[PDB]
Amino acid sequence: SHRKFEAPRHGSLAFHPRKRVHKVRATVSAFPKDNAAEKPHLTGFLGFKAGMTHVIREVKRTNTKLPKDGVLEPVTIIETPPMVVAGFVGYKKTTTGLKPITAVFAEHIADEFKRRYTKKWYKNTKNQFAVHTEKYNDVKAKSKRERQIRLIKNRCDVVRVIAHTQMALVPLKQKKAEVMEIQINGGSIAEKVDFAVSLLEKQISVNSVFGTDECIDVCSVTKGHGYNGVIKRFGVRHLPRKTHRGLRKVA
Amino acid sequence: KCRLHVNAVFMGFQRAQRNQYPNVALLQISGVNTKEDTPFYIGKRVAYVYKVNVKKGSNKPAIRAIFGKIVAPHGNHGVVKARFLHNLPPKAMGQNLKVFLYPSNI
Amino acid sequence: STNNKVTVIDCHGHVLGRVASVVAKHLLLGQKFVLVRCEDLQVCGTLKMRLVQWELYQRKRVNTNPTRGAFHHRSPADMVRKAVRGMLPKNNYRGKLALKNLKCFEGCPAPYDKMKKSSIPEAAAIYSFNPTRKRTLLGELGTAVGWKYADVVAKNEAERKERAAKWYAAKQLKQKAVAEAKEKILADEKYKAKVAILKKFGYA
Amino acid sequence: PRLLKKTEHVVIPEGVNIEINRKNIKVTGPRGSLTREFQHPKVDIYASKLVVKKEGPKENVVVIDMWYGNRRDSAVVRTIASHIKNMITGVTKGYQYKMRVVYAHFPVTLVIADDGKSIQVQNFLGEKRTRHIEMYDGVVVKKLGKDEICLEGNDVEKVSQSAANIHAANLVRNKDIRQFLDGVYVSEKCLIE
Amino acid sequence: VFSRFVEVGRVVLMKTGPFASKLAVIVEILDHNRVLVDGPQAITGVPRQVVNLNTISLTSFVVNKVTRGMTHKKLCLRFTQDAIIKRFNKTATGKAIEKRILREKMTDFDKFQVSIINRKINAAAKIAVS
Amino acid sequence: MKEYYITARCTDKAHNPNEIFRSRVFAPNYVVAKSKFWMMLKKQHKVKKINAELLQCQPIFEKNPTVVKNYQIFLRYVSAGGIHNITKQYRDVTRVGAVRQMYNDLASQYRTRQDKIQLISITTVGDKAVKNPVLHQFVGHHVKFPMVHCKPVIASKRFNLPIKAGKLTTKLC
RNA sequence: AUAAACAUACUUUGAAUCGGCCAAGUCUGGUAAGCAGGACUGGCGAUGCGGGAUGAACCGAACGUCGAGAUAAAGUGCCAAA
RNA sequence: UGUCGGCUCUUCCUAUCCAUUUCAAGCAGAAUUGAAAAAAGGUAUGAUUGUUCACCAUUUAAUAGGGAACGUGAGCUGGGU
RNA sequence: AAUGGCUGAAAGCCUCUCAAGCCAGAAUUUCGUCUAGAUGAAUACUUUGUCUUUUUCUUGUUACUUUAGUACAAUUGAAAAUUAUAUACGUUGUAUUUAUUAUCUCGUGUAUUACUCUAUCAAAAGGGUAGUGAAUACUGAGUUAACAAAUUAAAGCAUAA
Repeated sequence: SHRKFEAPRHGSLAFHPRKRVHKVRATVSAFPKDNAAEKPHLTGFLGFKAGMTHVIREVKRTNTKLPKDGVLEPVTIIETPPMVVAGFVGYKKTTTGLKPITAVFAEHIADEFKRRYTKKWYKNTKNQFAVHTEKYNDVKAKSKRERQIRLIKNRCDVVRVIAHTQMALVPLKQKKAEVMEIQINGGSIAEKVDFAVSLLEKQISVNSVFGTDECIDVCSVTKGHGYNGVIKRFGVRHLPRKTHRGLRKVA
Repeated sequence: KCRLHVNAVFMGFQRAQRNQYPNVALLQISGVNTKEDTPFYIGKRVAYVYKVNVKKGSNKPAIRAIFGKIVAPHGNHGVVKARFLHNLPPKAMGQNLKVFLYPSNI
Repeated sequence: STNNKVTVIDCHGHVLGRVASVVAKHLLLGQKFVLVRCEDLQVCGTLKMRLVQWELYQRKRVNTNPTRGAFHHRSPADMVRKAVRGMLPKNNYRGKLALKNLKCFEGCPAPYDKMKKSSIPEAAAIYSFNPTRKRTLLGELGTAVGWKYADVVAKNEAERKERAAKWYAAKQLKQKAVAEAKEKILADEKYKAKVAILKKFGYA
Repeated sequence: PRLLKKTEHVVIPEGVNIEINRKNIKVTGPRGSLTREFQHPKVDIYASKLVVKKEGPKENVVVIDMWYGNRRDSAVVRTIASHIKNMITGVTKGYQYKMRVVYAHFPVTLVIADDGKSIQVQNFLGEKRTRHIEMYDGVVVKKLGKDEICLEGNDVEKVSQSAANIHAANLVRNKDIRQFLDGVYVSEKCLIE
Repeated sequence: VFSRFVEVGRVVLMKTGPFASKLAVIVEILDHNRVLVDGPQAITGVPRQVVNLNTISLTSFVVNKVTRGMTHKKLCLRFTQDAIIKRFNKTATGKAIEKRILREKMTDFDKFQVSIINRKINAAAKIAVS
Repeated sequence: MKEYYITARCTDKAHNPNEIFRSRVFAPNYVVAKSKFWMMLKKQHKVKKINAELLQCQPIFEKNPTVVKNYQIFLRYVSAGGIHNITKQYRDVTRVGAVRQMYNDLASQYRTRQDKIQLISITTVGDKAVKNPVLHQFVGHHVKFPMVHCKPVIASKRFNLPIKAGKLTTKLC
């Protein structure tokens, strides 16, 4: 029979299944749609949450009844030391999605970046990018690099720069860097690669990526809780006190 | 060296919707598209030559054959019936067989 | 012997169902098929007519678990594969082996773009259809239901058409030169003995 | 019943040049060009010289022919002929649609862009929302007198639809349309020349 | 405009049946699907009969002064007057018919000569082009 | 379809044995033709097989099966509502050929099976007496039409390959 | 007229069985029922085989173990032989 | 095969109560009435009764009708039977 | 979508179309966006460059070790579009498997190639240039043939990542 009284379902079906992620860093599923009528610029960054505090801000909107002395609001602090750009990769649009064509890296790579490619650094020989760095200035290897640049300019649509953090500037005990690919939105692929090539080995500060009073999107992994019952996970009604075998479950 | 045969496809056995009679095998000879071209092939030789990966310690041949004869037409599309000394293995369905030019009548 | 070569079918200007029926039978006969441009096939009915059929198809879905339910592929290459898979034996090694020798693509990928294309006369859209009957390209229907890569294919096909335009123009130049050279050999006096044999049987 | 042959013809005047390429007629006249595609798989369009008058001479005509075909299909022969006849008329003496603005209490002010590719209807029944209504390519709006406008163009289908877009953007909603007689209406449709 | 019409007098070629690849002349149109072909039985050997339009093909020739229900005596005179036999054998369809008849009586030894000879000529022509 | 000429006489008290019944019956064979003849006698003259003798049953062959004639058929058929009389016209070279067309045409346009139709009479009308809306157009002297969209013809089933090579094309024909 | 000699007429002793069900160019009560009850016949029960995708009853046809052929109901785009 | 109702929870039907888009009126405006597309989203709080049902007092944009072994007892309760 | 329209026949007029062709129109659908996600791709390092099976070391993997067997550079496979297709012709009438004149040697240079290889410029090309060889045509001459013959299996752990 029909349920006697109607009520919205508890929990969203848009977040099913509720599977916990495996990596602390969260990868953005998308980037803002590219426009070819502007200078190349980065469309993302990466920072560490420090905490939260509160501020009093002066209301500038007109036709509002808010107090003239300020409004109390919360603010989250995100410490964002400069990143180091250590390469770039070109993506091509095929009939099965973007496909990375080639990746070009810089001559000098920090050990923070190298730590990503091992699982026991203290036992590894730490020979990451050794052949790439040692033969960087060879005549044969240089010619290969020029082809990679020209291949991207010919058969690629999306250019992203592989930037990594400097964990020595934050109070975290972690020493391995955090790597993020930041898409370049702007001019044609000719001037996109030129911009990416200019940024090799350099440092990108967050002021160059974001403006002032700019609304941004944030992707991160929430706070873990472990095994949880129905009441906390979804928000069902607790059963009456008289119930045999327990109260905090779906009848 | 030279090709003295016509490839025929082992389509299956003479059957019904829910039955099957593995004594008569059905073949589709390449180039025969109608039952009026079948009379030439009635009585010719057919061989199912298959390869077996023998070991170094066995004298059994790596290449074996099963021989038969095309006996009658089957339908109006140039399908034929063939009877073999040993019924073809159903694992050989869809494989290629050899239709020889002998016993000749020319 | 063994059929190692691959039959390439240009699915342009064909009917999805009648192509599948002919392909399905020959997959069971040991042949190897590769249907290119599986997005240019035609089906009976207008776009609104086809969308109503698609929404009915989308309805079928396991109520208790939609992940277990019927999977509704939207890429036209997967619309052809579903149609072919329905005409093949189910739940036996013969059916799976037959389907293993089939590939659809939305265009002409690198290896199959320089191969001899074939056609299925029974499945041609100019024979089985009244010309006034309205049809729908599988690529156009796929976009209406959520196939994202319709315009990527339209870009790739455009460059293949222009690349095949210059190759054909060069080949037509060489062939004309070779054709006229052969005429001089045919008209040459030293080759009189060999020419008469060809003329006797009509080859010349 | 099925007709063995249904045919129609359009007389090409002097200042009109027509070229056909697989049911794709391009007509050029003193006022410009007009290209249309007639994608019907059962019509044969070809230009010829025919005597269409009772006792007149030969003249260049475009013959739209469809052979054996039912009455559902056969209706399209005169449809295509009318389209080609309209195309010839447009490039010789273009069309114009004189629309008039009707208001009861609230005056309506029309703001037309400088080039004429857009209009702007203001204060329609006192509404604060301002309607824009873009115009099709080849159609130009202008103001004739008071509360009267006219859309100029060469293709009737472009001029007529653009005129209807103006009217369809100023519909009274949730009110008695027999009492609130407001909007922009097409007074008449005529030729420029 | 269309070039070849199904009419009275139009010369047609039979594509199937016992009289395949034999010329014929239409003398009566029963309906949109059937015609009466009387390709003179004294000339091409096609008897007066009713055929379906799916078995014939139109040629580019029309016998002049052929009226509907033309008899065999009068039709034979007009067939030779226009010399359809000579004209048909000069067209691409006619040459393909003679070629088919040439190759059917062309034995294994003959296949050897032509295949060997043609390979040399085709290879020689390819060498000639710079 | 074949046409037969059947005659018989009745030898009993009711009918004098000097009156002979004739008919021309269209039937696939003579056995079916006789059955139609006996039912006409039984339902119109109270004549039964057990009290009558058949005399002749010979086929009637077309005299000149090479002349195109406009045949007119007067028939009566039984529908869901009642019984109606129809007059259809066909263009064929044989009388049995026209009747074959009539049976097929009636079974499609009216969904009437063969065992509901009685062919009252079949005659030949003039060229201008054809009133069929479609058939009226092909009776003129100067009928001319281009058969378009021709599917290419196959010489025999020998060349009916399943998969072809190259592109396909129709024929303006 | 047609058929009938492993035809015909039996005699004695005895087993199980008398819960039935279905079909219909049939009937009665009931608004009707895959309802209740009957006349005639054929079936299922006791019965597998080929076809109707599947089915106690529908259609063909009833069964020792096999080979080769012509078939029946019914089918011949693929699953599926044509 | 654990036999009513309520509590908890999910899904499904449309013969739709609200919200969205339209047509009609004996539609001047407001409030309404009849109908179409549409089932993605909502559809309440209490007094009395074990009640389903019902009847009152409110509130709401609306407080629509139904199915799922007359949904749901190794889910509860045991008021009724 | 329901609905309101544009042009417009059928049906000389009318008509939103139980005709062809378009426009506006929903808490609608699809992209875009959010979550889970299959076969995948790029890069870094370790290797290997004809190949596996069975044993065997390791927590496990790859490389690796031993005894044997197998192949050895060179003719494969592309017009597009339309089908009432500008004209003309209808070029008829067997898709893949399946189109090489047996073998080896001797002889002259030229010419050709979606042929192999090398060097270079390029390049997600059946690419360009130069050279080399192969096959073929000009176009040979000879020798020989008879009876026989013409898809990986078994064993290990020193070293390296």
